[PDB]
Amino acid sequence: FVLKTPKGTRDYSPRQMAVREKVFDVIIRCFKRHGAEVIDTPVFELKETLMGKSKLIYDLKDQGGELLSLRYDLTVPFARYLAMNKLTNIKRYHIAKVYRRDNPAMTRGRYREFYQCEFDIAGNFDPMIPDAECLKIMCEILSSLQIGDFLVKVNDRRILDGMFAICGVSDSKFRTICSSVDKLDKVSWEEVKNEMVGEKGLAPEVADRIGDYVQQHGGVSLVEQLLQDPKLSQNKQALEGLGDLKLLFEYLTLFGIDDKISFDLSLARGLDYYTGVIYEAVLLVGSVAAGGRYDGLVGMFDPKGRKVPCVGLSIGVERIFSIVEQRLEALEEKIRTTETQVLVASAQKKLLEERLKLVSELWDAGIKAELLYKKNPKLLNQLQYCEEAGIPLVAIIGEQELKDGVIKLRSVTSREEVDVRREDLVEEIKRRTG
Amino acid sequence: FVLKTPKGTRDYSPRQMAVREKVFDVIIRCFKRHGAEVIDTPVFELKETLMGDSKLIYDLKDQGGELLSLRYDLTVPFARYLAMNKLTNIKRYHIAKVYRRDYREFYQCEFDIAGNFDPMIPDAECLKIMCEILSSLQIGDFLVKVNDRRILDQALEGLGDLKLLFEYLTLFGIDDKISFDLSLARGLDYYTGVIYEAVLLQGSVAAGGRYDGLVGMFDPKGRKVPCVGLSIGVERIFSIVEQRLEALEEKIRTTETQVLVASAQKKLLEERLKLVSELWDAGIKAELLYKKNPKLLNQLQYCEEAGIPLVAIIGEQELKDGVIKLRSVTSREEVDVRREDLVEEIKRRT
Repeated sequence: FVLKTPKGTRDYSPRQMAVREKVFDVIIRCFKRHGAEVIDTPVFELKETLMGKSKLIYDLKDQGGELLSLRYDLTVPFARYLAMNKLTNIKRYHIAKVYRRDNPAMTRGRYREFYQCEFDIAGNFDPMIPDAECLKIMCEILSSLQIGDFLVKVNDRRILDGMFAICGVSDSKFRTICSSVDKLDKVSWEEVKNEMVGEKGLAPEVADRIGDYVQQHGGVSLVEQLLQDPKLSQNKQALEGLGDLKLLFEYLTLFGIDDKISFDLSLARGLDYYTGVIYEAVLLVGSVAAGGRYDGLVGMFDPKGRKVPCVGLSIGVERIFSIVEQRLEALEEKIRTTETQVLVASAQKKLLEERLKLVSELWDAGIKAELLYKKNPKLLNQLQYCEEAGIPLVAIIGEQELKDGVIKLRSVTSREEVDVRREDLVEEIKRRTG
Repeated sequence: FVLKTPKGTRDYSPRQMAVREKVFDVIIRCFKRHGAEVIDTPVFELKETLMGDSKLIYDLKDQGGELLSLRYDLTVPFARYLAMNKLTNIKRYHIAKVYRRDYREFYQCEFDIAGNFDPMIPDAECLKIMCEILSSLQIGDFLVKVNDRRILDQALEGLGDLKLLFEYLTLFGIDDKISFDLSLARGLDYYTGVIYEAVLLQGSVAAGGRYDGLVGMFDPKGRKVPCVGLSIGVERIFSIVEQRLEALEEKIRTTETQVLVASAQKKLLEERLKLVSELWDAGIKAELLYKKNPKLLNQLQYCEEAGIPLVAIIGEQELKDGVIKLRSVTSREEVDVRREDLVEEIKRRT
């Protein structure tokens, strides 16, 4: 019986907390920029609410009332929220931990407790306006996160099942064909099609016709060239898809997001989910944020069953955390876990009480101060503390300096002091910091 | 139907979120003012980590791996974190959900100082932080009653200790707003020195105290580490501040959007898109209604219902002049300004 955290969970040390807080600040400043409200659901949904998904869900003991299960997702508690509250229209974000009892990776990548960050627009609006604002938010966040260059892959589910019908897939086999052509973004088309024909039983006569399609990506001229596609310009589903994507491109150009977006027919994920557009943000390589339009979901909890057409995105914050805390281990620079603005110290031997008097004045004024919990602390150790915690300023109290009603304001990094009268001290600390 | 959020647990509408964020804002703005790091633990530990009244604990099924258990306290994960990392010194707060089956899922706000420190300094600071938080927390007075475990017991050292705390508090200007009362007993199974709680004058608002053995439990060497803590019953405070907020008539905003880019004319959606992107790329946080051709009245009513005080009206006459029309939803007066002046002209009126 050892001291540790359950297999796959993890303590967040104060440094990690600082990183995650600084990422969350960017993200939430954007969500608030677009006027999104915030909601919060319980950490466990009433067991039978989470039925219809993979049974990797933590179950709880009876031991009293009913049975329960911890949430493996954030969008299902959202659908429950809208059905329960009888809401026809909301723009929200939701940032909270999720729990999936998978085998925790040892490489790593995958945990059992981790953070999920979802943003959603729910309601029946005019066509592709909210779907486009989602991409806008995605690129504001990714750009403002300073994590290098990113690209946004977009597609439509209708263009999918439509093109897959046109090439020739069995609807009893179409699923794993999407689960396979999805892998093209990470392996070659040849290692896709050889694995495909090698494990699928469908004629390469068909897989080749798929290959002429899925191997294509480009800008608006691609949705327009595929509008000219005679074999495709005859499918209702697909025509709808390419249309929505066309108008979406127009709105994106208006938003200035024209360049960082590519129409990539290889993208094919979450079909138990997406009924319209599908996003995936990538770096320059790996996934960072994804999402799309999913209308038939939220209506799966209404008494009647009226459709709640929803679009949304989800930021992969658990990865961005690592990208940051490893851009920080790269530059070998420290991260400030605290906001402390000055440390109050004294080199003389019986000045602890006066130190307290000063610190309480600096707190009451508002500036974030601190002192060391020893009656007669030695000044060199006291300055080492500031050098470690990144504290920028030290306010030193001396007896003959007390006689003059002043304070020595030694900078920890410049090592240069200055006598400042007790009157001006507050505004002076306020001057040398933020 | 019968879609039920589990018993004892309720959701959080944006109206309630608006309250919890402000309360948490003065709280965190205070714990940051004293230079306190923050840590976060998993929501569940091992069941055996949460042993010795003790069966109000939430458990998990056998799974096929370990027996896990939802946390019923924040100082127990604190203790296993201190013992795990062999940390002999840390000042730390923590605001997260706890799960005690008796509400049932509720927020705990713990703040504890730990380390070998000269007599009664961290205790006095815990009191100063309690008074800062509660004072800036809008409510009335506090008269936080303090006491000692070692006097209820040897009982001399506690008299000396509380004797040493009072002058520190007088230096903090805190003396007058505390008290000395000995009927204060609960809780007492885990505390070891000072014990205290505040009470609101018009109850369980804030409580805590020094406890030193609670951490040395998990230490294999038994090397006990001292500690002095405080917890703020934020679930009461949420209700009291949202209760004062209804008796004060003022609406509680759930959004911060300062402009709604609008148009009364038709076919001007795309121009409104150019505008909302120019405003979003800038600092200001505008919004736009999701319809190609909305009517101005619907948008203005949306603004007077959401709290958005400014409306960016785009008209063709306005468009071709390089100028955008601006109507304050409150005063209904109009000012038409250059597109270049628009961003700073919104930052100015907000």
